[PDB]
Amino acid sequence: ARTKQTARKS
Amino acid sequence: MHEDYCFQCGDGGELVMCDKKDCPKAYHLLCLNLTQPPYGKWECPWHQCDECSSAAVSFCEFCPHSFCKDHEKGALVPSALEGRLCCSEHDPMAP
Ligand SMILES: [Zn+2]
Ligand SMILES: [Zn+2]
Ligand SMILES: [Zn+2]
Ligand SMILES: [Zn+2]
Repeated sequence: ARTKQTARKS
Repeated sequence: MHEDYCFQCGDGGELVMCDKKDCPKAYHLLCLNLTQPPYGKWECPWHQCDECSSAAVSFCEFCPHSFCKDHEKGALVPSALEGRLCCSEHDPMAP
């Protein structure tokens, strides 16, 4: 499976 | 075409992406009780009934809860957001 990196909130 | 937040907890970060056709859901490894991404094509937990091993036929649109025909009664109600179905973990007025 592929992963991606996204921004965390707060 | 995958979401930017974990469908289980709602936060961003490192997300593993579902491989099932037309599914945009993505999840933290930690939220899946995993140490590394599953090897090869992966089907996310949304497609399995919460209460048995059967494939889901009705879905919460706000978390990975979902239900087969045997377990769907009373499990989901329409929400204020376009009528999208929500499970009992959400306030239908503000899902
Ligand atoms: Zn998460
Ligand atoms: Zn999926
Ligand atoms: Zn079931
Ligand atoms: Zn839900």
